[PDB]
Amino acid sequence: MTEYKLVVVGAGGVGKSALTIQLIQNHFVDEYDPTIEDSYRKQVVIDGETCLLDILDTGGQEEYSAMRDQYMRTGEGFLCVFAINNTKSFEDIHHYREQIKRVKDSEDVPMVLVGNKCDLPSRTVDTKQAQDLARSYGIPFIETSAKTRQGVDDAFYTLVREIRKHKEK
Ligand SMILES: Nc1nc2c(ncn2[C@@H]2O[C@H](COP(=O)(O)OP(=O)(O)O)[C@@H](O)[C@H]2O)c(=O)[nH]1
Ligand SMILES: [Mg+2]
Repeated sequence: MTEYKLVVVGAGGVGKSALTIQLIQNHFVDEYDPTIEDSYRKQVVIDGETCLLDILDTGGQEEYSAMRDQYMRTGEGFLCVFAINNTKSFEDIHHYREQIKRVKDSEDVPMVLVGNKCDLPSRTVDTKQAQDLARSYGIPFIETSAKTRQGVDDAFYTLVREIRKHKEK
């Protein structure tokens, strides 16, 4: 039915692949830890409507990607992931948002700010820090753990709903 093109961006090590694999796993394969960018597919019903999600798991700003610009052109919505115990990854979110704005020539791009690894007791980026950053961008903030699966489905579903809302403006 309705297809959505989703792109996961963020610094290396924050859990982009772990979040994506947790979403798309059919668990035929026990463990899967990709190291190269790839695209994954998931069919899911969101608010009664069957959605086909294509999810691009990008690499950090350091791993070269020839098709990076084209991925951002094709992408309809972006998960901007940082880790709640890595302040640099949180500061890097500005860089990733600027790249997307540079390619798409818009400040009005569907995005969700994702604070991953919320299963950890120790944390260096506070909830209000991230909620304030999300406010400054006009985008939702969601805390996730690819370990406990907390918030993982909701992060992606929230992004789909952001894309729908944008398409109806
Ligand atoms: N505690 C915790 N560790 C995580 C979580 N998500 C990912 N990791 C770990 O962080 C490391 C990097 O994860 P990875 O998925 O490769 O991150 P990527 O580079 O952003 O794709 C791996 O060792 C994972 O085990 C999480 O939600 N909680
Ligand atoms: Mg990865």
